[PDB]
Amino acid sequence: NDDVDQSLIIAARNIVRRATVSTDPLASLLEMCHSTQIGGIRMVDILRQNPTEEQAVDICKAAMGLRISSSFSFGGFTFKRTSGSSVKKEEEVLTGNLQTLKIRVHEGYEEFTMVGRRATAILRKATRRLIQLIVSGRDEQSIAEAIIVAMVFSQEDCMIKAVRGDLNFVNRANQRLNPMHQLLRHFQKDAKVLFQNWGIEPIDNVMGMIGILPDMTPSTEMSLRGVRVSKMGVDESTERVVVSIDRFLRVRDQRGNVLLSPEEVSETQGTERLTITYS
Amino acid sequence: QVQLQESGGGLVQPGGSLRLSCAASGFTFKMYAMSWVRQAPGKGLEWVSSINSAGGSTSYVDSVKGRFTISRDNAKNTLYLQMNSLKPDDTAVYYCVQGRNWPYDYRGQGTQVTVS
Repeated sequence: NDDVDQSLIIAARNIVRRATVSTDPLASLLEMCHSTQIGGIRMVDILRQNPTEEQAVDICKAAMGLRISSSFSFGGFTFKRTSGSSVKKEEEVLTGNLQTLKIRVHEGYEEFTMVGRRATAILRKATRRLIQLIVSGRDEQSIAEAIIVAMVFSQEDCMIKAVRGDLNFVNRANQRLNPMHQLLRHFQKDAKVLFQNWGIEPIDNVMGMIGILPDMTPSTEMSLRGVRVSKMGVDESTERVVVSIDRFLRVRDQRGNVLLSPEEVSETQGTERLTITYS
Repeated sequence: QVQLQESGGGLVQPGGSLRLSCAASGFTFKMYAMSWVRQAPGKGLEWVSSINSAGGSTSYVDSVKGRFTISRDNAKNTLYLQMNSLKPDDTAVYYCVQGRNWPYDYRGQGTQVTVS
C-alpha cells in the first residue's frame, strides 16, 4: 500500500527531526511514535506491520525493537557490502585548511552497491583509494551527489586535501557531526575544488557507458578518474537483522557498526495522502 | 526519427491542476521506461518522475511526491503527468525523455508551466 508507506515516511522524518532537539531523543521519539496517527491509525501499529525500509522509518523501527536492513546509510545511500570486511584503523589526517581530522580507515579491498532514491552505483575501493565507481541516476545533480558520497567514502587524500575551510558542521541540536559527515557536508555544499583536483583520465567509449567531467558534463573521451556513468542502469534481497539504538538515535548492528543516525535522514519529503496527526 | 512532443502546459494559479501529455513516435514506446524532467527558472534540468515499460512501477522526486502522478497509455504511445495541488515552485519548462538514466539522448521541446 504505497499511500501508507509514503505517509509513514513523512511522519517518521518529521518525528526524527523533532526528537533530535531534546535531551533524550530516543525517549522523545518513542513518545511521538505512540502519539502520532496516520489516517486515523496509531503509527506504532503501522510500523509493526509495514515493510518500508527508509532511514527515518528504520530509526523508528529500531526504537520499537523491530528488525531493519543490515545495510548502512551514508550520504543518503544504502551501502550493501559485497566484498571485504568491516575492520578499521584510526588515522589522524590534515585537511587542506590545516585542520586535523581523526578518521577510521578500512585496510584492504571492499566492494559495495550504493542504492539511493535517485542514483545507484557500484563502488570498488581499497585502503584510502577509489578503484572504481559505476553510477546511474535520474539527473545530473543526482549523479554528482553519488560521486561526492563515493569520493568522501573512499577517504582518498586528494579529497581530504580539497577541503577549503574549517569543518564545523552540526546537526539540528547544534552538536558537531562526526568526521566523515563533516567531510560529506563540506563537499555537498560545493564540490568544485574536489572535482577539479580529483583527476581525469581517457576512457574507452563502450556501449551503455559515458564519461563525466569535473564540470559534470558527459564526455565520450575523458572522465573523472575511476568514475563512469551507466546510461543503461546499474542493477541491484533485504537481510533484516536485530539492531540496537542509543539515546541519540544512533542505530547499531550486533557487531557495533553504526547503520543509521539522524544525519542520514533526508531533509526533504513528499506530501502525505493520509492525514498525519502529531501529538 | 525518435520524436517527443509535450502538450498541456499553461499559466495557472496555486492549488490548480494541469495534465501534461507527451506523444512519442519513432520507437517502440511499450519497451522503454519514460521520464519527466523539468527546468525551473534559474536552474538546470531536474528529474521529476519515471515510469517503467509496463506502467506498474513509478518514482518521484520528493518535492512532487503525493501531488503529481505519472502514467502512460502504451496503446496510444502517450506519457502523462497529472499535476495537482500546484505550487509556485512547480514553475518550469517540463520535458518528456526516453528512459530513466541521465544523460538523456532524446528529449522533447518542452511545455511551459507557470504557477502564479
